[PDB]
Amino acid sequence: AFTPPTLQSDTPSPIFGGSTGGLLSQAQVEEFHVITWESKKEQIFEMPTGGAAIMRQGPNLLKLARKEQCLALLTQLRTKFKIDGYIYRVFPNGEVQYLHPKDGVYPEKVNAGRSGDNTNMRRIGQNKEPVQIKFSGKIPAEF
Amino acid sequence: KKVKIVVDRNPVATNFEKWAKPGHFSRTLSKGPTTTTWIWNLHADAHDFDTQTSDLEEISRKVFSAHFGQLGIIFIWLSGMYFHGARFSNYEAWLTDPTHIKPSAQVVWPIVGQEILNADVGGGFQGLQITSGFFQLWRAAGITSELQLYTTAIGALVMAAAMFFAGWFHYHKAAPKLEWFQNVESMLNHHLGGLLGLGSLAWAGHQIHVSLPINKLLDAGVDPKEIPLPHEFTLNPELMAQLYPSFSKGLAPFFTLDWAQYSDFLTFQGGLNPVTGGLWLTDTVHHHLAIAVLFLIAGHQYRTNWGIGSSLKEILEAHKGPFTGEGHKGLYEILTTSWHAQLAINLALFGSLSIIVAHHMYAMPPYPYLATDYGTQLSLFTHHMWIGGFCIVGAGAHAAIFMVRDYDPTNNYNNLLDRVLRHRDAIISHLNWVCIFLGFHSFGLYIHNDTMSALGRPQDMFSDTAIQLQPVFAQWVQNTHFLAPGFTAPNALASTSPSWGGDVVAVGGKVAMMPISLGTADFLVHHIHAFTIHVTVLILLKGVLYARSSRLIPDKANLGFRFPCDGPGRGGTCQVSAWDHVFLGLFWMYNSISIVIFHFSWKMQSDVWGTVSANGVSHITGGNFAQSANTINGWLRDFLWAQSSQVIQSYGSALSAYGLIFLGAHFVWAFSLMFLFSGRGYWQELIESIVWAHNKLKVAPAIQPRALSITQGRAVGVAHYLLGGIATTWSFFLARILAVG
Amino acid sequence: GDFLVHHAIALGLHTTTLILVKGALDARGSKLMPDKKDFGYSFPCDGPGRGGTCDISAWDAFYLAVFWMLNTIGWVTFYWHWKHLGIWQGNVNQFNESSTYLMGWLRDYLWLNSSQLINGYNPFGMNSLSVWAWMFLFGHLIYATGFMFLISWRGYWQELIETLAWAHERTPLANLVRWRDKPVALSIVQARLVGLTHFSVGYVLTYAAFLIASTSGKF
Amino acid sequence: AALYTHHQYIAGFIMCGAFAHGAIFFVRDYDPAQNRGNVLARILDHKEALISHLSWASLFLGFHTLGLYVHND
Amino acid sequence: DVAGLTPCSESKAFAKRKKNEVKALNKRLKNYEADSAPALALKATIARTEARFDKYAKQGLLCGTDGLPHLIADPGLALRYGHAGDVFIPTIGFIYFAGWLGYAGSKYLQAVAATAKPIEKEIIIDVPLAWKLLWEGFGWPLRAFAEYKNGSLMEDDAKITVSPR
Amino acid sequence: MKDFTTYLSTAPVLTLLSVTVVAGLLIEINRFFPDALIAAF
Ligand code: CLA
Ligand code: CLA
Ligand code: CLA
Ligand code: CLA
Ligand code: CLA
Ligand code: CLA
Ligand SMILES: CC1=C(/C=C/C(C)=C\C=C\C(C)=C\C=C\C=C(C)\C=C\C=C(C)\C=C\C2=C(C)CCCC2(C)C)C(C)(C)CCC1
Ligand SMILES: CC1=C(C/C=C(\C)CCC[C@H](C)CCC[C@H](C)CCCC(C)C)C(=O)c2ccccc2C1=O
Ligand code: SF4
Repeated sequence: AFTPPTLQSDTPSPIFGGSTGGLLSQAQVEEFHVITWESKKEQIFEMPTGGAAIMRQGPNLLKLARKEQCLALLTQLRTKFKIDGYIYRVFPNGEVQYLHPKDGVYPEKVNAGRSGDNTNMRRIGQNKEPVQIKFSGKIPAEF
Repeated sequence: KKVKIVVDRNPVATNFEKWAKPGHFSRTLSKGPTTTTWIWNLHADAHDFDTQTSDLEEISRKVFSAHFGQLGIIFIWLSGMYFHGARFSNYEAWLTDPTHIKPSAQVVWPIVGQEILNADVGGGFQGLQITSGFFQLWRAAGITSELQLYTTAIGALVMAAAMFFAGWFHYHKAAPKLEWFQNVESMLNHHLGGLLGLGSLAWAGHQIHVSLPINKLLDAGVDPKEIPLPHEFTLNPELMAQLYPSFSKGLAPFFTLDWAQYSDFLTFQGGLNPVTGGLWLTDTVHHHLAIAVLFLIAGHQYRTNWGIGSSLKEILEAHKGPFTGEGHKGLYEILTTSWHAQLAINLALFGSLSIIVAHHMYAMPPYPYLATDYGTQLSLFTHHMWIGGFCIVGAGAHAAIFMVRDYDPTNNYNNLLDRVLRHRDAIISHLNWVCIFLGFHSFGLYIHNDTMSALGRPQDMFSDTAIQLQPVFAQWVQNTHFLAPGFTAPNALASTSPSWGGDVVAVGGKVAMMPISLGTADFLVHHIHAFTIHVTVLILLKGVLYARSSRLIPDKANLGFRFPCDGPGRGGTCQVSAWDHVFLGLFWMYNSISIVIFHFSWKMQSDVWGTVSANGVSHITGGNFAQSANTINGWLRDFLWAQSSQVIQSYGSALSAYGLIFLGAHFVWAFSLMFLFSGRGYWQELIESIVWAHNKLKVAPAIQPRALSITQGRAVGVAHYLLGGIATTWSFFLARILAVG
Repeated sequence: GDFLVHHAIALGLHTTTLILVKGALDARGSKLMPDKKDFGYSFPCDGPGRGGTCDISAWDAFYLAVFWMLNTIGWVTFYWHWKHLGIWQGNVNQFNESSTYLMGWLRDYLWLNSSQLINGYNPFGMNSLSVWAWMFLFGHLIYATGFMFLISWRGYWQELIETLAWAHERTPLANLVRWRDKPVALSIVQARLVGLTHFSVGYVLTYAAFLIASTSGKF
Repeated sequence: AALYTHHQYIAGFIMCGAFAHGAIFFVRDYDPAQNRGNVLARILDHKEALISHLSWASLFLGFHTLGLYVHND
Repeated sequence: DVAGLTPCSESKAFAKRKKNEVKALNKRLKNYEADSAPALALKATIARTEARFDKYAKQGLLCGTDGLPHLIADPGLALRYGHAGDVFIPTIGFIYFAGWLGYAGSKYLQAVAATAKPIEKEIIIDVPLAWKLLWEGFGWPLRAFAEYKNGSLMEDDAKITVSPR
Repeated sequence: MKDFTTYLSTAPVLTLLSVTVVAGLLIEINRFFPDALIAAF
């Protein structure tokens, strides 16, 4: 079994001068994501919102408007720095949902113990014709 | 450290083996053309040296040799122009009578009835009337001979051969190393002094010893055959002392600093020479000498192999203020290691230079009998305007390319580039608001004028006769320039240009330059120009700033500078790349420059160009700009329909080629609309059906035919659009200005 | 000239039929997109994969063919109007030796008959043809406003709208109000439809203004 | 003139709508099972020939009419 | 008189057009000296115009209401009235020459398709092979008819890709 | 000169030379046989 890591709120943030591409009004009333990673030295990386930031030694904490920004930062950390990280979904009511490394290992590597949903056992051309599903509220591929 | 010449002996062998195999420069083009997309990408990536090699040294060597090849092409072009001026031109005949004989330097072969394009220009000569102004330039240089144009053509051919030999030599025999290209201090010290300063000094020397005596005799009125040759004017100071008496004492007052005795040929009057309508050539001599001294002084600012001089890095890094953090930290490294950033800066200032050239050359003509030929004047202005706008768009493109490829956030922390990238939303939003405000307060003024004219309320529209909008700042600036001589310009005998104010300069019965009055229509069209320039800036700056990343697409730098989209998701991410921002900015630059040249042509056909009749000035269109250029129907009718009668009734005459191009460019412009409006999937499926038809008859190409890529389609569409629009305007302008004037 | 313009009309009909028939027959699927019937009649694309799939649905084929229909009916009505303008003036010759070449079409029909139209209002006054001059310029404006959606695509506009949303969400004295619906750029299919609608409206208004002005002002 | 141009534009728009709704019927209401061997399935079977020959006819007409017009110009 | 048209040999407006062209060129003449190069060029242009008009009157072209030659594009209507050179004979000529070019390109495609690298042979053209096939394509109609009767000109539909309907 | 002739055999060089020789042949045909409206034998 695998347990998700807790979001340690009192985690230091990278050195940054302040951008205009950061959080907006969506964070207060819908959602804002957050990414946490461990860096082995003080070095400069690129923000998903524009500009350069310096992440510090040890834990680094960065909140972002969208999950795609968090994954862009994570993939640039993994490629240009060989640094893994954790992404969390933080609701404004207080509940925090763990996100990307959901079962510990990365999704491109098998784990034996995942849900194989949305996997049809037919070919592309074996879907139903749209006339046979007429007036149903579903596309032919989700039958 | 220590600026010196470093090269590599024989890096690249000279042979034809890579000529046999196209696509050798890039690895992605290997293993043959499986599709026609390979064919298109082969031309698309021919000059993209970053995708060919990762070494800055090889890129720099390729750039240097490409510059040499371009210089050879330009020298071939100059040789061709001088050869056509020598052999197939009426230049000597035009020199005798420049007021009435229309310049011509190209003739056609009678093959299919095309000999009708050989106009009755005059001087017993038949040929195409040229609008490039080589005749005026050659008269300014003091040619007045056919043999000298041929000698210059041969010399330019020799220089082209020298350029090509230099490029081959510097790519194949002695290719400079990377640190040779990075000596920006030495490069600036030699371009300021040895290129620009020495070139200006040498041209001042030529103008003193060739242009001044020959043009003085021409202005006094002498057939060019009996004018003494330039060398014998240069050979002895006797004839020069007859023409300019200060040459009797020679170089003695120069070295004793009694330079005021040289005031007969080193003058400062301003205005125009009344005989020719061009600038005083003595004033041009004085100008070139002064700027040559200034540039040679400027060429000693930077430090090379000796302790004197200031380093560019030191000057940059010390210009830091409280509002900007580290300031210019990193600018020296991203300009001595990235070619695209230098290309962006140089293209921007080069296009601005071309636009400034267009402005300063209509405002006050520098060549004799250039003002009177309205055709070459309008053509030169419009050509330099279009070159400037194109170069500016390319500057935006290469700034975006540098932002995508050569921008490293490590060495650009909290500097001006970082500071701008960290508040791009503010800049873009504010430019958007400025664009909307300018669009309203420029175009909606025209629409209000249209509505009030169409409602029968001429008292309610914005005009000089109703609700006035006077350019008070511009009018006061004209007054300041007109009152400048004798006050704030004590040594000036006349203003810089007659456009500020004063008397009408008339040469050969035609107005050389007369004062331009600004009213409500000029106010409206200047605000239209500001609006169009601001929107083009908005698109280009938005592409540059969001090339790296975005709220919608956070990893746009991974996808590259030139990619079509990131899929139909997020609502649709079509044209998110900086390339597509350049693609839209091309159309917007086209719109801006088109409105600028329309305003130029209408304003000077209505208020400047015309004939004198010893009681007034009869303009080409008759003052219709002041009462019709505030209304879109006025632009459509009194300018775009009234002046179009010359190009549509040009069949059966020498302007029939302009008439034909006027329709062919319409065809090309509307042909662009196929590529601009459609999409790749339709054409791919249609090509599939055609491939079925070919398979049925065993005529299928092994190279698979593919529809043009999305970026390919956009590029083809914008190229055809700009070509068609610019060629339509070119044919219209040239036919109108060569049929009437 | 009737022969040449009839072949022009034949070309217009043939190409419009080509686009429409190809869109119908490739609606269920093609080689680029075999499962097109599952995605429905109208959808933006299939992404930049497989070389690019812009305008791949049958809706997009109808969209492309509306331009060709407008061009074909423009040729038909230009032919009819110029022929009958020659007939009503008693001068069949103007069409007879001016329709065989396109400069005659541009000059002796478009340029010549628009003289009274564009003088509907002027600095010297206005008359009854002013409404058709205003509609003429109106249709030109709508046509180019269509070109706006036709050329530029959804991505520049989405970034611009995000930037303006940032501006409004933190502009003082305007944060009191906020949008109930999130401002987004128009979708690809929607803006294709909007550009086509403006194109057709400008086309129709411009030609109606020109035809009614050049016939009613003259007869 | 107004009546002629009005009816011609209406006819062109309505014909485009006819072809669009035919494409919709192929997308939505076309059943290959009950249209097996009939003329609809036949015309869908060799649709490449139809599209290619329409392309040939349009290409010929455009080439020749434009070439004659430009030669006359 | 094949469709209400008169021959340009006897139509008055053809002669009027020729006279107008020659008079315009003479108006262009009346500005230079007799032996100048522009004078010789205009004299050559005049000679070409008169030769063209006389040839058009000689060849038997039809003129309409005014003096412009009209072509007949109907076999039979042009054959029995002697205007097969208007459309029919150039139709045969184009069909022959276009078939020559197309058959040469086709045979080049099938010749290089059965080589080691057919991809390379289409951007790097084997010039002797192209020259040989261009020469052989002059007998394109007989070769094409022979290959059509043999059945080797067309491909079976079962070996050609289609979409999945 | 094998590589040089291979470069001369490349598609752009061959198509430019071919359109050049075809255009020149047509031009000289119109030079010696001008104003050929019909194929009058
Ligand atoms: C007084 C010295 C001098 C002069 C006159 C020039 C002049 C020029 N340089 Mg150069 N340069 C110099 C020193 C100099 N440079 C030094 C010291 C360096 C090392 C830091 C460089 C590095 C450099 C680079 C990397 C490039 C240039 C380029 C250019 C050309 C600018 C483009 C153009 O079209 O201009 C106007 C065109 C003309 C004025 C035509 C005249 C051309 C003649 C032949 C100039 C001869 C000057 C030459 C230096 C003499 C020595 C060469 C000799 C062995 C023949 C121009 C001709 C650019 C270029 O275009 O490459 C060719 C470019 O890429 N220069
Ligand atoms: C000093 C001028 C200069 C220089 C050196 C460069 C250099 C470069 N540019 Mg650039 N650019 C410039 C000015 C310049 N540009 C200007 C003025 C514009 C505005 C139009 C642009 C806009 C631009 C874009 C949008 C892009 C580049 C790109 C590139 C890079 C690859 C070019 C290439 O191989 O593509 C291929 C070049 C060609 C295929 C040449 C043909 C281009 C058109 C079709 C020619 C125009 C037709 C011509 C007028 C003739 C018309 C007559 C006709 C009927 C025969 C290269 C390093 C590309 C890049 O990826 O950057 C890394 C990129 O996509 N440029
Ligand atoms: C004539 C057609 C047309 C028109 C009207 C516009 C208009 C506009 N474009 Mg656009 N564009 C066009 C063609 C056109 N474009 C084409 C063909 C292209 C393809 C290259 C583009 C590409 C393009 C880009 C890339 C951008 C624009 C932008 C803009 C906006 C700039 C803001 C402004 O001008 O302030 C004022 C608005 C106007 C002048 C429009 C007319 C409004 C009238 C004059 C006044 C309003 C009164 C109103 C009618 C009364 C209401 C009546 C009620 C019954 C409805 C503006 C609305 C820029 C933008 O987004 O904003 C900065 C932007 O970046 N355009
Ligand atoms: C008897 C005629 C008829 C009927 C009953 C239908 C019925 C239908 N059509 Mg169809 N169509 C028709 C004719 C018809 N059409 C014609 C003539 C055309 C050619 C123009 C089309 C082209 C067409 C397309 C491309 C599509 C449909 C679709 C549909 C279906 C949904 C309609 C819809 O989208 O919502 C409502 C439709 C609208 C609200 C129309 C939008 C408003 C228009 C575009 C703007 C008008 C602006 C106006 C002219 C401005 C005034 C100018 C002035 C201010 C100057 C529906 C079953 C859609 C479908 O099947 O879904 C898959 C589909 O995509 N139709
Ligand atoms: C003036 C504008 C214009 C022009 C000329 C065309 C032309 C064409 N369209 Mg098109 N279309 C347009 C606007 C235009 N469209 C617009 C705005 C749209 C809406 C987006 C469409 C949407 C559309 C669709 C959806 C389709 C077409 C198709 C076609 C082709 C039909 C075949 C034909 O008629 O052969 C005539 C050929 C020509 C008119 C080309 C001109 C001949 C050239 C100039 C000769 C070459 C000489 C020289 C070498 C030129 C190169 C010079 C250079 C080397 C310097 C044709 C090439 C159909 C197609 O592909 O057919 C199979 C197709 O399905 N069009
Ligand atoms: C010699 C090669 C060749 C041959 C035999 C054919 C043959 C054919 N083509 Mg095709 N085509 C070709 C090249 C060729 N094409 C090329 C290079 C293009 C890209 C411009 C096209 C684009 C094209 C389209 C879009 C269509 C056809 C169509 C057709 C068919 C209708 C007849 C026709 O002439 O249409 C017209 C053909 C053209 C307009 C292209 C001609 C271009 C030149 C003249 C041919 C190439 C010459 C070649 C280099 C010579 C090599 C000599 C050799 C010794 C090396 C026909 C079977 C139509 C069809 O599907 O019919 C059902 C159709 O829609 N062709
Ligand atoms: C000459 C003449 C005649 C004859 C006639 C005939 C022989 C007939 C006809 C007719 C016709 C022939 C008509 C028509 C038309 C057509 C059309 C117009 C078409 C169409 C179609 C469509 C549009 C389609 C649609 C669709 C689709 C797309 C897909 C699905 C299905 C459907 C169907 C839905 C007579 C002597 C008697 C009289 C006089 C004149
Ligand atoms: C027509 C069209 C095509 C089809 C275009 C094709 C297949 C290219 C046709 C080129 C042919 C093969 C060469 C024709 C050569 C000409 C004689 C001269 C061309 C000019 C060159 C010298 C550069 C697209 O692929 C496309 C893609 C995306 C958006 C719009 C469009 C689009 O409008
Ligand atoms: S329509 Fe074309 S450009 Fe737009 S998202 Fe789809 S594939 Fe990309």
